[PDB]
Amino acid sequence: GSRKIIHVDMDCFFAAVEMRDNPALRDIPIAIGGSRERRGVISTANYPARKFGVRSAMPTGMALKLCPHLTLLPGRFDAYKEASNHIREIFSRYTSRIEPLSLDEAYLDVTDSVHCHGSATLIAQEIRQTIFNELQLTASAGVAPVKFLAKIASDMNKPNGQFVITPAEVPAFLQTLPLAKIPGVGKVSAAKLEAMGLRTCGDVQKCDLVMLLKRFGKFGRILWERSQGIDERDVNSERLRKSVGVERTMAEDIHHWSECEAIIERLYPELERRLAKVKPDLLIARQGVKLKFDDFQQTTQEHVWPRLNKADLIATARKTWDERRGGRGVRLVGLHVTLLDP
DNA sequence: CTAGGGTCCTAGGACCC
DNA sequence: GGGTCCTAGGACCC
Ligand SMILES: Cc1cn([C@H]2C[C@H](O)[C@@H](COP(=O)(O)OP(=O)(O)OP(=O)(O)O)O2)c(=O)[nH]c1=O
Ligand SMILES: [Mg+2]
Ligand SMILES: [Mg+2]
Repeated sequence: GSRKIIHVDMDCFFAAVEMRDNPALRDIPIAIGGSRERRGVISTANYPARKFGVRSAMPTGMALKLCPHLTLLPGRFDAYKEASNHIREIFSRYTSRIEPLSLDEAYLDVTDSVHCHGSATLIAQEIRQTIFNELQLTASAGVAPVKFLAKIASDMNKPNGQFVITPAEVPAFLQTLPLAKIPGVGKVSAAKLEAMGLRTCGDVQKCDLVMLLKRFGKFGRILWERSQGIDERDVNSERLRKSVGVERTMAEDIHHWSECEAIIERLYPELERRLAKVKPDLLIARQGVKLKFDDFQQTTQEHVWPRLNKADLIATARKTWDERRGGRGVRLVGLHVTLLDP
């Protein structure tokens, strides 16, 4: 009863799209991200920029200190969505069992596939080659019996490569696998695990599930399972979007309600346009606002509401401004909607 | 020097039975 | 004295 799971993941996605569409950028360091003057961060960088240490989520000021010649690009999201739709269509030539996780990646369950004599290795290779042939972008892939191992494997031979983990190989692979490599084990969890002597899956294997449950709750069961190669999560294919948000960080902090209200007036039309694409009648479950202060604390306040309404979002932002700000400057204003459940 | 797009989990009181 | 809704926060993912 062993499944075959592929994880396909585009290489340096946004940057690879920009280098294809403008070959002038192929061999200089580039990154998509907000300017230093906009208090931006890097969305991603090409390999010439990564060589200097430039990474996703890095503050753009730090990126530019590491790489003074970095070319900063704003981003063309319709171009990325176009490439995304294309690779998902390519995935569909092989199976309907597709769970996209983001624009540039997806799980595929090819257990019941007849392509390539049932070879998940050869299916992954064909998909990667077809994506290069049709989009002139490269992808990496991982092949494993369960989701999380397939996703880890897709990183091990990138760019433009793949890695296969068989059941026979799972114990040796897990023994030294750092817990931080597990999707969902982030910096905070890894530091808590490290402070109790747990670094790798091999370490967690020597642990009592009951202690893990007590110390981490439901997350402790996940850690226990994953550390043994256990991951029964099915490839879904029917997941739907549950929210839409629109937020902006200002170049300077704001200190006056008039400035906040002015920012909302620009955010609202964008929220309405994006909601309408998926809910033409604007009917929703909740709406709300987000403020982020200069001490980086953030607050949200949202409430049951039947239909997108600008004045109520202003009114709510006014309350939040008056009630939870405590005289701090504000660096971000955001609007938010929770979608009806079907 | 710290984005913008999201998902998921936790947790207290409200409301219900 | 349990189940679910409402709400806020926060880790985490891309
Ligand atoms: C991680 C990350 C990605 N993104 C965007 C830009 C990425 O190109 C796109 C897909 O993310 P990833 O697949 O995580 O990264 P990548 O494609 O740029 O590089 P890699 O070859 O290592 O896979 O999502 C962000 O905007 N912010 C982020 O923090
Ligand atoms: Mg990628
Ligand atoms: Mg990806």
